[PDB]
Amino acid sequence: CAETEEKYAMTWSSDQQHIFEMPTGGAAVMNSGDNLLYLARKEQALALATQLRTQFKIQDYKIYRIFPSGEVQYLHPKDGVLPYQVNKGREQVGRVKSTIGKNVNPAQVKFTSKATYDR
Amino acid sequence: PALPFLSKPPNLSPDMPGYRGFDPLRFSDAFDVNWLQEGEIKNGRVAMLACLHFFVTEFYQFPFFAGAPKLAGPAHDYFVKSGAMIQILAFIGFLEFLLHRGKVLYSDMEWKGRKPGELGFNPLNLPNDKAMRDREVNNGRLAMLGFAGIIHGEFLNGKMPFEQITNFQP
Amino acid sequence: ITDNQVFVALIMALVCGYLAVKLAKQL
Amino acid sequence: PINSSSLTRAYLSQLPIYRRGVSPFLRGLEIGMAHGYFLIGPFVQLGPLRNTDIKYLAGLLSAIGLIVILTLGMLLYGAVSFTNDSQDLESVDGWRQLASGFLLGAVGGAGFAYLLLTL
Amino acid sequence: AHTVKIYDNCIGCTQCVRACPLDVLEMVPWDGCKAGQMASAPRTEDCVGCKRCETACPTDFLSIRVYLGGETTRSMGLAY
Amino acid sequence: SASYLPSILVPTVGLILPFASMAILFIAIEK
Amino acid sequence: ATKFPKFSQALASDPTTRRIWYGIATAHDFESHDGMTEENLYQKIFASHFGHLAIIFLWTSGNLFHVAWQGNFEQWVANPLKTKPLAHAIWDPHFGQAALKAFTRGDTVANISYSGVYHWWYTIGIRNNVELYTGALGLLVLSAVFLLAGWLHIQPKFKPSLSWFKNNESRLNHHLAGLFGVSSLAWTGHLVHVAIPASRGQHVGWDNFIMTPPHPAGLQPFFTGNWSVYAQSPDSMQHVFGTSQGAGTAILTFLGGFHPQTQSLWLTDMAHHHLAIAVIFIVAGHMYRTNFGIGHNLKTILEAHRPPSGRLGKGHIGIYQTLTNSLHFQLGLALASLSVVTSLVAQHMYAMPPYAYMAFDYVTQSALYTHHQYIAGLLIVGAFAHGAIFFIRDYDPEQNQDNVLARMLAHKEAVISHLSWVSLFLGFHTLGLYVHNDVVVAFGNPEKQILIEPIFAQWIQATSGKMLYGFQVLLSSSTSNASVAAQQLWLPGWLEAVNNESNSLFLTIGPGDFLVHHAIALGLHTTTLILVKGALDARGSKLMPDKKDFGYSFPCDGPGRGGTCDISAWDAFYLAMFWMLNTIGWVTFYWHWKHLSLWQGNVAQFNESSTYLMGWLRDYLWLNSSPLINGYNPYGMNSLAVWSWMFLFAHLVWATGFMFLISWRGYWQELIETLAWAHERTPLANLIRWKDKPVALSIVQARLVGLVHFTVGYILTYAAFVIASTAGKFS
Ligand code: CLA
Ligand code: CLA
Ligand code: CLA
Ligand SMILES: CC1=C(/C=C/C(C)=C/C=C/C(C)=C/C=C/C=C(C)/C=C/C=C(C)/C=C/C2=C(C)CCCC2(C)C)C(C)(C)CCC1
Ligand SMILES: CC1=C(/C=C/C(C)=C/C=C/C(C)=C/C=C/C=C(C)/C=C/C=C(C)/C=C/C2=C(C)CCCC2(C)C)C(C)(C)CCC1
Ligand code: SF4
Ligand code: SF4
Ligand code: SF4
Repeated sequence: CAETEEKYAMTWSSDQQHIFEMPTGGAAVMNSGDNLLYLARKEQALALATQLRTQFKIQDYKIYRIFPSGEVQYLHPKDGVLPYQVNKGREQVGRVKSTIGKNVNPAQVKFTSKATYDR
Repeated sequence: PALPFLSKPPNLSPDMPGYRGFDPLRFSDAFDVNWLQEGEIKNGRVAMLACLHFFVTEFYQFPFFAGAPKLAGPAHDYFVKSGAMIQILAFIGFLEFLLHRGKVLYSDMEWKGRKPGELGFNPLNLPNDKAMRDREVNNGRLAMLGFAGIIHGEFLNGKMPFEQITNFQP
Repeated sequence: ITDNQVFVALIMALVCGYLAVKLAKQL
Repeated sequence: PINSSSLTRAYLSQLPIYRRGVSPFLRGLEIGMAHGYFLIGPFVQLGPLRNTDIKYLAGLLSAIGLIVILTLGMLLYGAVSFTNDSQDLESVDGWRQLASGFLLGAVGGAGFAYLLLTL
Repeated sequence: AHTVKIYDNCIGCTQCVRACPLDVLEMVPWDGCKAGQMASAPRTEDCVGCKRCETACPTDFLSIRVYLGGETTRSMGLAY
Repeated sequence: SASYLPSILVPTVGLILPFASMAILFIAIEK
Repeated sequence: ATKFPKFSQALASDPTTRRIWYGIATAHDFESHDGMTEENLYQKIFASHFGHLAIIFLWTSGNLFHVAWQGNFEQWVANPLKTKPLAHAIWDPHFGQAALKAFTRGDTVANISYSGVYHWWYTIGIRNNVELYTGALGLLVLSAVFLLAGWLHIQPKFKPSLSWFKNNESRLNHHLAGLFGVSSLAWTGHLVHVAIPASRGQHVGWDNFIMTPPHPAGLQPFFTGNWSVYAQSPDSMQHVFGTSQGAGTAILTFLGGFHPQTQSLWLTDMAHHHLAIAVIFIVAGHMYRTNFGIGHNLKTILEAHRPPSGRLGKGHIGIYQTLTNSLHFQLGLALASLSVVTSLVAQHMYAMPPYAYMAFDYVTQSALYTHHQYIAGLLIVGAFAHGAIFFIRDYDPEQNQDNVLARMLAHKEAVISHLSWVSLFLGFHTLGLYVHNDVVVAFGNPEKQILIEPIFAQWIQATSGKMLYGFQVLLSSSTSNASVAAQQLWLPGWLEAVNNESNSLFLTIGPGDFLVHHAIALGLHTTTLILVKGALDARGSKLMPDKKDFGYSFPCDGPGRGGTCDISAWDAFYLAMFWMLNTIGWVTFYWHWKHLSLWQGNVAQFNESSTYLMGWLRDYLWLNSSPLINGYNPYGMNSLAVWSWMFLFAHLVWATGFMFLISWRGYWQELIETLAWAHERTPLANLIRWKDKPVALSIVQARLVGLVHFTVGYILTYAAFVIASTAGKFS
């Protein structure tokens, strides 16, 4: 709940009072000017981002991750840029030198606290 | 301390009553030395009263119900049959609401008054919690073992409680 | 066929129970 | 929303927990005063000893047989959860007073129903 | 957390990022491919591990591999 | 043949040992 | 270490209920903990071995104590045909009144011990309850010894070094000599000193076993090699087991065959038997080098077996490295060899019944066989399961550079294609012939059946003297080389047991033997198709070659690339456990319906009504469950009312398995959210909030728990039907 779990607060703006669909279920009123939406988990929120963005222009939208100590975060957008569009600011993490074909066998990782792909 | 081959610094304490420095199997580890103390005191007092029943099995105080003097074996079964042995569990329950007041075995032991002794049952009150405690526990411990020595005298001898002592040997 | 040997039995497996908790609280 | 109205709020408000201030021993003694009086019922008429004159005594030993288990569950839940010491029912001490109140009040309810099955 | 690692088959066709419903994966300009793009997974603390990326990963065999690691609150995806 | 011993051991291991052992294992989750 | 999985911090951070289940099911997975290296692994499995052994000897002291204290053992010794062997007594407070009249056997209300234990303790020479008490204390002491060692070798300076554990070289010098050779020799020291005289009437307890020699002259004029004196006067014919009438005094006579009266093997034959096995194992203990240096280096024994034919890769060079460093290879060979040993035990406990007055109680013999067959299949499936664990978490194809193992992974495609071929062939040629025979029998015509005589088994029984077929070959022909070659030694005492149709040795054979034994080979080849599949495709398939990276029991790969339900090496376990229960199913249905035709007597009831499937579902399941399912009626009950209850109970286990096997997680993972919504929202219970978050069971656990209910439901149903069926037609 709001006493111990992270509530995700999707904030966005529109132009017309349309009708979208909640990830809770059922239609919502969709305040035209600017509106927030407290949600439970992130897949609901970005599923609402796909719910709106694949319909029509809904941009300048992002969830503030309400965590129960009080402060916020900035999910989705992160960098005023759409994530599959390429911005030259995102520093890559999570790559290796080659394919799976050069991953070590787990009998070399055995009795060590490594992973089968680290090289 | 006491047991000679250096095996004596367990979780116990030397100023505890009944102390003569003896835990070879280190039961004082892991078993809450104060609760083991209160179980030793309570086992000593109820074994003490129980062997006092095996001391006053003489003709005095047979008030109209039993008629079965000095049985010590199925006398337990004689009053399972006669009833009111459930009832003394009720009465002892009516004691042990008032005595310990927390009454759960290891969870929440009522350690408030420095000694495993509840409410200060002492209407005479000539001694307080002095080293008389030190001579209570032995008078429980001997009251434990020979108590077994009575009931095992009912087990395999099966003859009589008191009639081993004069010249009576198998 | 007797009773005392049953007491001796539960003594020996009570001690064996102390070795069971004794081995159990080290691995 | 619905089933949160002021009759629901007023009825749930004066329950033996949500009411303002009671000592947790008496706060549990009201709980056991309900439940221990209750649990004599489905052991007298339907228990295994419902045909001797132990229709009523088996209600006591069976029902208190449930009661010590239920207080054991009370002490488990206050042992694991409610780690703080805020002195109310969300504490350890207030919870074990709630459990001791449930035990003494529940056995009191059992003996009360047992003595009220005299008539 | 589910460790998502993105290997060097990643030709940067962005079906991973457009397929992921969590924005754990972005695109990074990487001058090793024809498109100059290669995906990254910085925010794997939000990674469910539903492997909807590995469905829509049109490489030879799976540039992006989702190893099922630890299970936190968010990675378990429970509502409450 | 101490015939009374199952009337002691079968309840005290059949029911009350998976009560206090539930307590020891389940509090032992949080110890 | 912080919470629960005091061993894995990857699960102690989990807030769900998965920390409990995976905290349990990965507890013994010692190769994947926080920081447990090799010395900290062998020094834990070595202690837990001792804890295990002490659990075994606590259990056998359990049987010794209940038979010692609640059983009717010496009253059973008085009349081993008549009185039923009693198990431990009952204490139900649930047996109201009418149940207790259905269990009283004397003063006791005990269960009937359908586990063959009084027979084996009666051939050991236990003729009292006192020896059972001294033995039960004698194993409480031994379990205290083993718990002392496991506690003692986890004490820190007595934790043995890993170079001692890698004395792989010399365990075989000590197991084959000490564990196998000496103890079996010591077991002859029982059989010569106890079982022979207490079978020949002489109560040689623990007193006179040094003053009464088992032969009247012994060992001062017997280092001279006059060993035919120990096989001088056998126990010929006119003897009842236990008394001294009609019995000789020789010790090691190898007559061969059975008793005439108790239909069990001679204890002279077992004394000579374990003596010869003892000598041959002690000879086999002198096999390998040690600190002395007279033996065989194992590197010189696997290195030398590279054929110059060149077909078998670069030989076994690489195998000795991957047995020392491995464990799941060594455990795979251990469960393989123990499992074939169990199936050998099962195939000989009925065939050559060792224990006096077995094959006279027809329930204990029917439970020992089925017991060791289901345990046999469990341990084979363990050998292949740890085979796949070896190929994932333990296999190095760079130390196994083009080794025999890497050759196996090379031609694993041909292996799985040909296992799938023979399994397909047998599955169209058992099911084809049973549906042929069942259609044809169904159409008013049992004659138009396909019955193939299994002539190869009939010819092999003709090689062992079964003259009831008319082949007249090596032992059935009484004039051949082997027939003259042991004419005095062990043949005429043994061909009487072969040509007899009372005993369960070399049974008479119809085409039910043909069609069933093809069904069994179907079960073996399907089950090895699965196990050898997900043991050789355990490491990488053309669906996903990442499989070695994910460990053994990873769940799936998601819907990607068509869908990937159960790709892991754990699936081969998960499916070949169904095929294990099935195959051991058909083994024990076949055995049990063969012997419900022998023991009833109507062998024609089998051979006319087992060549088709309604012969099984009619003549065996529908008819022999009749004294089962009458275990309690609306007219009363009897002693079978336990098993007829358990039977029904076990169906409720079995089908609950389907709830986990059929219906998978994401149903329940979005149903627990309704339950947690309803618990959070309600009054009077939102106080009582969980600590571990309620989460439906993960899809490795779920398939596992559905498998566990499938096994427990299966095995409890069939243990109900064996015992209630034979105990209903007899006793
Ligand atoms: C002579 C010396 C000797 C002896 C007797 C043993 C004995 C044993 N060692 Mg051992 N060991 C030795 C020297 C010895 N070791 C040396 C020198 C080393 C160092 C190089 C080791 C290193 C070592 C390790 C590292 C381990 C052992 C283990 C074991 C135990 C094996 C498990 C078991 O009980 O199986 C018993 C098996 C049988 C009795 C036979 C099973 C198979 C047969 C063919 C079937 C049974 C026969 C018959 C048909 C059935 C009878 C049943 C009856 C009902 C009819 C066993 C107690 C293991 C263990 O568990 O730790 C204790 C273990 O992990 N040992
Ligand atoms: C002596 C033999 C032996 C030994 C040492 C091992 C040892 C091991 N096995 Mg194993 N295994 C064996 C035999 C053996 N196996 C056999 C015979 C089989 C075939 C049945 C298997 C099948 C098997 C599988 C499939 C897996 C292992 C795994 C493992 C490893 C971890 C086990 C673990 O943490 O479990 C923890 C302990 C438990 C889960 C407790 C067992 C409870 C089971 C699941 C159900 C029993 C409940 C019971 C029936 C309910 C009672 C109710 C009543 C009505 C019947 C460990 C090295 C695992 C592994 O290495 O993967 C990482 C793994 O996935 N084994
Ligand atoms: C009645 C239950 C049943 C049956 C018949 C089978 C049959 C088979 N399983 Mg199997 N299996 C079952 C339950 C069953 N399984 C269960 C419960 C599990 C656990 C999930 C498994 C797990 C399992 C695994 C893991 C594997 C098999 C495999 C196989 C095949 C083994 C090779 C063989 O015998 O081919 C002979 C073929 C048959 C016996 C098929 C039956 C013949 C049919 C009925 C005739 C053809 C259709 C007929 C003309 C009717 C027309 C229909 C009409 C609509 C026109 C065989 C098809 C293996 C495989 O693929 O082997 C190659 C394999 O690896 N099974
Ligand atoms: C159906 C219905 C309902 C319900 C019901 C109810 C609610 C009931 C309950 C009831 C109950 C549930 C009751 C209770 C009772 C009780 C009381 C009223 C009190 C009494 C008292 C007591 C119990 C006491 C005790 C004791 C003793 C005896 C001794 C000492 C201790 C003590 C003090 C504790 C309603 C109404 C809602 C509605 C309508 C319908
Ligand atoms: C996966 C894996 C594995 C597996 C496991 C197992 C399970 C195996 C199998 C195996 C088995 C399970 C075994 C079997 C064997 C076979 C045999 C062994 C057969 C043969 C037969 C014979 C040999 C017989 C014959 C005869 C007769 C009849 C009489 C006369 C003489 C003679 C003896 C010749 C291993 C560990 C290896 C490796 C790793 C991986
Ligand atoms: S990896 Fe496959 S999915 Fe991810 S970007 Fe390159 S192509 Fe698009
Ligand atoms: S892991 Fe599951 S969530 Fe994270 S990217 Fe791949 S698919 Fe989207
Ligand atoms: S069902 Fe769940 S598990 Fe089975 S394949 Fe599709 S995703 Fe992987």
